[PDB]
Amino acid sequence: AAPLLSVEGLEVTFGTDAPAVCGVDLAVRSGQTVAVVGESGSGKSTTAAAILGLLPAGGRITAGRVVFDGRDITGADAKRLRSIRGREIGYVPQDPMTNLNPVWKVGFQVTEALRANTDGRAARRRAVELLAEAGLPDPAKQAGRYPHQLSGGMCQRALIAIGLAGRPRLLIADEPTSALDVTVQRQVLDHLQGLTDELGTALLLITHDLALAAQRAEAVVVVRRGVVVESGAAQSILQSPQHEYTRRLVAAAPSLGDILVVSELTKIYRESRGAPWRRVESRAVDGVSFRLPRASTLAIVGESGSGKSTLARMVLGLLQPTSGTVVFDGTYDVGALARDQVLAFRRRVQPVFQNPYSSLDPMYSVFRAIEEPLRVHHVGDRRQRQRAVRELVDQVALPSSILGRRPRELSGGQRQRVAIARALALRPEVLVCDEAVSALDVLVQAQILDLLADLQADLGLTYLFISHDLAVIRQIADDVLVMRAGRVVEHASTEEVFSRPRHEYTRQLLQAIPGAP
Amino acid sequence: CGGGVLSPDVVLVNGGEPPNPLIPTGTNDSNGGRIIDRLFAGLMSYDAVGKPSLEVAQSIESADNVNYRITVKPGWKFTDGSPVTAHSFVDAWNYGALSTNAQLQQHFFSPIEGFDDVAGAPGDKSRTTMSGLRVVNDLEFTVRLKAPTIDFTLRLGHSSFYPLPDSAFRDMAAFGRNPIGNGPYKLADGPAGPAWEHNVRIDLVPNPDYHGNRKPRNKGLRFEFYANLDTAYADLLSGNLDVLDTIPPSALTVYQRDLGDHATSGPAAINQTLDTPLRLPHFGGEEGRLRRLALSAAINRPQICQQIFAGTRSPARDFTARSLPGFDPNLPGNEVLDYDPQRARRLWAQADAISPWSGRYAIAYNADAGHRDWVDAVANSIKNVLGIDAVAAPQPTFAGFRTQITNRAIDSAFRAGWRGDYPSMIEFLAPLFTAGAGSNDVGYINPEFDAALAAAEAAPTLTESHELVNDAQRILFHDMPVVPLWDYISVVGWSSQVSNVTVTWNGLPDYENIVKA
Amino acid sequence: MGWYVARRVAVMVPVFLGATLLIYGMVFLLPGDPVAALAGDRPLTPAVAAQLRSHYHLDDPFLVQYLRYLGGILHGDLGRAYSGLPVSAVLAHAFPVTIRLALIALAVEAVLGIGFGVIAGLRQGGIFDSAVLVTGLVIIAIPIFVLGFLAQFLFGVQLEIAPVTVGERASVGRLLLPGIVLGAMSFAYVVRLTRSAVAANAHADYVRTATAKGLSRPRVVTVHILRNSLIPVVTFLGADLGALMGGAIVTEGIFNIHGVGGVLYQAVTRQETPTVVSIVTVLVLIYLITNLLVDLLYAALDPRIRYG
Amino acid sequence: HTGFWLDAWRGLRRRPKFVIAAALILLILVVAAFPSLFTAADPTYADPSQSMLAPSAAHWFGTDLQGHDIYSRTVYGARASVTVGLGATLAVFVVGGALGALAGFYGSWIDAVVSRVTDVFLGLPLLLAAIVLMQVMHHRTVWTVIAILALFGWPQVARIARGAVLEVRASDYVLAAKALGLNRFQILLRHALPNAVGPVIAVATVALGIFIVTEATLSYLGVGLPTSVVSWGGDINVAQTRLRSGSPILFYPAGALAITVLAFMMMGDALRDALDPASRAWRA
Repeated sequence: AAPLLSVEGLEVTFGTDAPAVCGVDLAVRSGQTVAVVGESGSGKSTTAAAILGLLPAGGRITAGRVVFDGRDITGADAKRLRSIRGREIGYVPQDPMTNLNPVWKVGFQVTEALRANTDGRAARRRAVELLAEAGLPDPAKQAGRYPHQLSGGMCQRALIAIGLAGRPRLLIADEPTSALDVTVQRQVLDHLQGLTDELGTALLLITHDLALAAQRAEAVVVVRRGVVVESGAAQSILQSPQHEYTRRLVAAAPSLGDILVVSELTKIYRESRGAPWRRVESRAVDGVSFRLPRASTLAIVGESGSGKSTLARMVLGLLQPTSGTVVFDGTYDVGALARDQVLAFRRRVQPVFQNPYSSLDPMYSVFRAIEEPLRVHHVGDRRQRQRAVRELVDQVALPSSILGRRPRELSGGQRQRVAIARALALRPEVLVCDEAVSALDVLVQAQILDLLADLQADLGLTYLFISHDLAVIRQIADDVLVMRAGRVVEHASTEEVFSRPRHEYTRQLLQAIPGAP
Repeated sequence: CGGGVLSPDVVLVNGGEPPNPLIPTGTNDSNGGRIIDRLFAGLMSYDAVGKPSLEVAQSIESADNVNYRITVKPGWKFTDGSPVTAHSFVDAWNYGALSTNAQLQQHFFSPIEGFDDVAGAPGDKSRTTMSGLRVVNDLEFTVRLKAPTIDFTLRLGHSSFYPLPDSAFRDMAAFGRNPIGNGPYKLADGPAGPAWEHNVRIDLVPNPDYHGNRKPRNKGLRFEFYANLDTAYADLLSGNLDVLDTIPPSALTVYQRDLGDHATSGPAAINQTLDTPLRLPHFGGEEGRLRRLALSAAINRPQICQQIFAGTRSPARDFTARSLPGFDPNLPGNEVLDYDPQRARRLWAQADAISPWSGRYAIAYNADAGHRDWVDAVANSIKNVLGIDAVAAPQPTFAGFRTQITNRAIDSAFRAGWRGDYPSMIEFLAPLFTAGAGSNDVGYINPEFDAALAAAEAAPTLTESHELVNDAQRILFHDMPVVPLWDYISVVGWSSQVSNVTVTWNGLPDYENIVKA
Repeated sequence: MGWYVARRVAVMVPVFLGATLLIYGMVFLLPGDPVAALAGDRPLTPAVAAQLRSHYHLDDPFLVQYLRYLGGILHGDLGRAYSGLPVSAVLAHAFPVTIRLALIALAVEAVLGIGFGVIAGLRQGGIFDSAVLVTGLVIIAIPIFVLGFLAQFLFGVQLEIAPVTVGERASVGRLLLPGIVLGAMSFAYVVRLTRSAVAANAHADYVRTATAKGLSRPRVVTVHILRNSLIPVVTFLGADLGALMGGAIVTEGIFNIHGVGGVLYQAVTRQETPTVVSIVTVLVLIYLITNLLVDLLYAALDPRIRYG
Repeated sequence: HTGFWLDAWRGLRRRPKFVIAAALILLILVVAAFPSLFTAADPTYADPSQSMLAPSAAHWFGTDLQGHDIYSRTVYGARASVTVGLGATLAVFVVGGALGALAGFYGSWIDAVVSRVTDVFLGLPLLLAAIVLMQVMHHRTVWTVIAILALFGWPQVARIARGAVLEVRASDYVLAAKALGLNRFQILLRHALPNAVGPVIAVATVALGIFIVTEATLSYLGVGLPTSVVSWGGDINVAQTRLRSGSPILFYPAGALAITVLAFMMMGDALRDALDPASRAWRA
């Protein structure tokens, strides 16, 4: 009775603007897992910092209460909160890179999280014991490394070990495995859900996708713009959602002749690591060769550190290879492109880059940013250009009044719409989506993905979709190409990769998506 | 810990550029005559107080004060190994006293009973040797003056009666570039430099062939040719000088403050007065004498000496100076000079019975070295106190101002200072107030005064002549030829290492015994 | 580290050579006859235009005399001063006092700047914060010699509580005020920089996740904020010692301190070039050595740039 | 919705520091341009009689030793100091910005050369180097002062400009611009000068006051401007002997010199806070 952490009524406000988190409600049952779900800007992480008292410069509670075992912890009062922080409530941050003090020898940052100790003898060895129970490959050797020498997925294990240091009764893991890549997120979560059955910790976790929080957690709490939209069991919400917003969040989640003929593309790197007479080579891409038909979609899939962005840049002319050829269309050999063929080939292949917040020239209106390829290539006199831009802005949603704005006052999806409409200006025969939709919210993600599919169907385009995961690719792509450490692993149709894989690296890449098994 | 401004080991007294060849009888300025008193040594010497004592001579006998017989010590020598003898003195005097050579100090040889022959006119100049100076043998000779002159035995230490070697009477034009003399010091002449830089410096090191009264107690001097004394004061403050010898006027109100008992002072033998050349109208006879006594009654001297000079002068109690041996400060009858507006106004009212006034009253003066302040002050305090209208009227050029009075007393009443040469009061009285003895620019004629001075000279002892001079000075108050303003006071500042400086009798330090440590 | 020093030192040799060659070019490469300019103010006679030709070797190509100049400077042969003494002796005898002055300047700079900057950074938006920022902005504007004249006047001439002339009596109590005058310019920069650094660093993410594990407030502050913030302060301290070398000159010239700044002020005002070029060469070498040491310290403090 | 150069013209207008700095700089520029408006007297006529007068109706700022009334001489000095500082700042801006931008955007065998030369020049502090180089100059006019200051002032501006352009070059618009043509120079101009000409402007408008201060303290020692041009720091050189006696004549030129430098520093600071707040953590 009277469970841990009844958060009824929180009303955080960020400095006299408007309640950034209106009335919420949740309660953790001291042994159960509760996951909060919602897009960005929904005030989930905020109400994960309002409980701990870690609100940034502005915020402050303005209503409601937060109990814990029966004692109100809304009293910031860092003399009573000092007996709850760490000793009965853990915490796990979101960003793995920038959450460890970068000058302090992570084996020493772990050893003060358990401050209750002998201060010099039980500390330095119990800390390595903790690092071992976390999961690092060899702890005693990596308890002596700064946090810039550890991998992305090792800093997160170190942060988990720091979290469950004083044996808390409630972990508040806040979107932990979101910067990590799949097949690492899955292992980290499988270990975090084992470190809880031994302890009994409660693990309220913040996330942003149902399909995950439906196979990990026990209760689900959906949030829209700082309002608790729906609440209840996991299965009952995934199979039968009642409120229309949850239905829209479910129906848009991932659950369900040749022009360009590469041959033996290789890219080596004459690396430098210290001693000048010692330079090692790091083969980034090698032995890649495929064929892409017309009016189809090929999709390259690989983890971080597989050499797919290098492949993209070497395909669209911005990088010199080391071997092989990338002959295009039969004549436009991209390896050694002649003088005139530069601008003969720049209007038949066009890229779409990774993140939209840093690819739009902050000092250009969204008209002088769309008409730029239309200016460089000497087309349209002066007003036929305005006609062309006004007709281009129409093929994406982009209301016809958006012209004249600035990239600093546009949305997250509107920037990617603008970049697509720019790349599509001068009739490109081929687009190259370089992880185009990967930094967007799930709804706008599905929206612009459907937009791309529609454009392909109505213009006869050809895509070279690059993506780091395999769940957002079943709908659009037609052929798949898996990569590992540079090499190609498997290359077949969608079904022959989504039904019956034939390599032990693709299988344990399929099962790693938030699917049922 | 420590510090320092590490300095050479000689002494760096400031000096100036002597504008003449370094010959005894050829210099008349205390700027290049301070460098020639260290190279030679005469028949007598003066200690700091100003008392004569035999240096080179051995017996100076005179039973009538007209005939002198001088016997010289044997064991002397010049810095070139040439023996000193009576020939050196006799030849030096016969050379310097000759009008053909056109020699500066010639006038000093007036009382030798042979001067009128060789300096009057070239009609009896077939002889170029005086008839007083005999020679008995190489170690004694005989002088014969004109009239009994008890003051002669005091001037034998003057810088003009010095002996010259044998290699100088034949190549005298070279004796102005490398002089040679038996004095305490001697020109360095090291291979490093010429030992006379010509507007940079002069070096001097002790002569190891000297046995006299002025034994050097330091390692040598280095006269640093300066100008614009404020620069030398800065040089002294920043540890680059050792004896300043004069505090610049812009710094004698704080010198004691930022020197701190590293600065002393003492009376000099230089006076100052102002006068009305008696050829100007309305100043002859009784009325003019009464006007001059009034003007003496109408200048407040302590106020000026305190306001302008800030204590580097001294109110004038008589017509001589203070440092003179045998000075009578509280002279019975010294009342005539005063600041008594009662007497001043009543005397003006008594004296205008011959004429009320003529017109303007100008004060003409050289205006390059600096006199504006005290001249304006005396003009103001002389005006509007007795009902007159005096003002200044400068002449910017030294030669111009000197020629304006060597124009034989035209107009524009002017100032006059008379620096003494050797310490006797008669040297201050006679060369100024005598029937026709040169500098008598006030037209004052008195046979009574001349007879009084004659009787003072024809005295058996020196104290009797002191008293006779006091009475002959009392006789001067009844006429007041010039009006005397104030005697000098000199200031000397040393730095931190020289230790035994004193101001001798003419303002200059005692360079021979400034021990540096 | 071991493969970072061998690279921070290799990037130092050409700097040394280029600086020395530039100084020795700006002289001897320009006015036709250089012996005219090396004469200062004293008159030139064939006996002075030959004492320095034998010491500078102005008869042969530029390479050999530049090499000989460097070798002479290194063997301890800096020339001959005005008063006939070797410049090396004067420098060796006058360095103690200028060190005793620079220590006071750097002490006030470091201690006061760091203290006030931390106190103003750990509470932003406050009246104290705004006051200290505006006061630093004002203090920066006043030149060194103007501030020296103002302090001299106000504290020594009007009410005598300080010495107007520190002449060879240079106890710390008498050297305190010139040190403050010398170091205010740098104290302002330091307090501003460390204020901004601490204010921008007290909001990082590691600070939040460190206070989220029960660490006390003084411990969080000291470790996690006053390490990452205080590194750039020591870098700037090195650079500003470099810039203070030449600010010491005027404050030893107007106070009559018998330091190396006093020696250089004399030689500069009284137009004595041969004893200026040598002192400045020595100062440049000292500057470069201090910069190299500060770079090693910086590498020792921030393990990210110490990547080898 | 308005050119990043017009939107800030409205975010700065409402800042009191910027307003005060603008008013002061306007007045200083006017008094430097047209001195003959503010006075009628002559700044070099030396009446010898009235030598140390006091403030009065005829002479507002008294009179100095040789009779020059300090009010007149306190204006044409402003002219000289302002023209020196402004010329030097313009030259250093152009040259340093150009070299740093070329070094940052292009890279190989250009960054090496430029960085080596910049590290060579950064070893000689400004004051000491100018003092050494001003000893062998006989013709000493204003233009040679400008030259000596600009020759040694550029390294810092070059460093800042190179840093800014290098940070810009690591963005995706300067890659999407070469993904359609735009040879490496047109892209340089069009996309990297606008996005990086801010920090350069800030550091230049601070180096302006720095150069004014250096010129003043160089003319005070004697190796600065000649004595035929009337100037602060050279009207302070002669008025320091009558300071130790208790006469505040020195503070009339110094009080006006220590005010233009403030008018420039507190403007560079507002410009820095408006166009480059970010780097106030680690530079300054």
